[PDB]
Amino acid sequence: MVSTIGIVSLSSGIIGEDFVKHEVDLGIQRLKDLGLNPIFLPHSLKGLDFIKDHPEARAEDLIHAFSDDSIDMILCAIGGDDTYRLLPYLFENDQLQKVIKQKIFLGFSDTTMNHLMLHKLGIKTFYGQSFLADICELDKEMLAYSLHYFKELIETGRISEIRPSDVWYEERTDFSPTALGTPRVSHTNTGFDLLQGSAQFEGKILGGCLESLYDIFDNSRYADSTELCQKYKLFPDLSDWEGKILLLETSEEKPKPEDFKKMLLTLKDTGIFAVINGLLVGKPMDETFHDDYKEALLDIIDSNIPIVYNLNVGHATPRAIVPFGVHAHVDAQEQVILFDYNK
Ligand SMILES: Nc1ncnc2c1ncn2[C@@H]1O[C@H](COP(=O)(O)O)[C@@H](O)[C@H]1O
Repeated sequence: MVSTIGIVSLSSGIIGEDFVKHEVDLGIQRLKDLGLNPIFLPHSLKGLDFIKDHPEARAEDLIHAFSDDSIDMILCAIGGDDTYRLLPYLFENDQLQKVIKQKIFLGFSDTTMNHLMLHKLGIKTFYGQSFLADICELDKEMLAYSLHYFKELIETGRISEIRPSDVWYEERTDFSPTALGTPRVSHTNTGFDLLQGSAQFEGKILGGCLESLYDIFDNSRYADSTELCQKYKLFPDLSDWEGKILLLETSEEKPKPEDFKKMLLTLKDTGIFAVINGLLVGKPMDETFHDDYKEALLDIIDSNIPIVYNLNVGHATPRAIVPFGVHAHVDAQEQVILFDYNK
């Protein structure tokens, strides 16, 4: 299915920096070991400062990744917080539209913005893993659960189903060469947690990182985020959201409960909760504010919407891959999400 895999830095430029080189070289070797030919797009390794300063270079890399028929899959390096800045370089003169096609695209976090970009252009994408975060796992092997989904994707171009992991892991405090070959701290995973509504619900999934979506509507982080996202109509129409399942997950920022609440209400203000078929929420990173987020969801989300919490999707580890734009059936009782590529 996949032979050449192209690595893009569309958010932070970290993967080019000396201090992560040991991690990068490890992931490169793993991709090779999986039967892939990993290539870095021309600007992807230019480092933090260059990539921050040149969103146009990022856009160039993405356009090239889609345009180049030899590239079978696009893997995001890592998230960040400013990929919105690519919008004019992708959309002003239909630059991305001109080259766009159905090709595997995988990332999470700030990449949420890019997922919305690609959705706009009619592309089905894949949420929930990145090169640095998953492929460069510092233990001897990739996390088993994560690897299950990655290998499925590269072998079949699809994810058939998601089931909960048996365990979850803490985020590392040490990513230096010293950490090589050392294991993450493990916890028992208690599975999908049906907070409210029906245990069965269906629809195509779209969403990603709550913090990312919030910057569509709240210009605190970047003063022109809302302007750019409005100009380019990045947030889907409510007729588009109608009958979809929204995914939400929280980042390493670990918003305090009152800020989580403010984010959910800001989303509510879009009208999205009136039209969706259900809500999937990832386990918070490190389970930080796990209980508080649960309470906030129960307090705020419209009463008619089913909510499944504690998915192994997002910033906690290990990490499932979630197809976007593919009909899903969620069964909270049986603890499975099944995908139907024909629907
Ligand atoms: N050097 C690193 N190596 C591996 N994972 C990292 C590194 N830096 C950050 N992460 C993790 O990558 C995940 C996604 O980061 P981000 O895309 O920036 O939200 C988070 O859970 C981070 O803790």
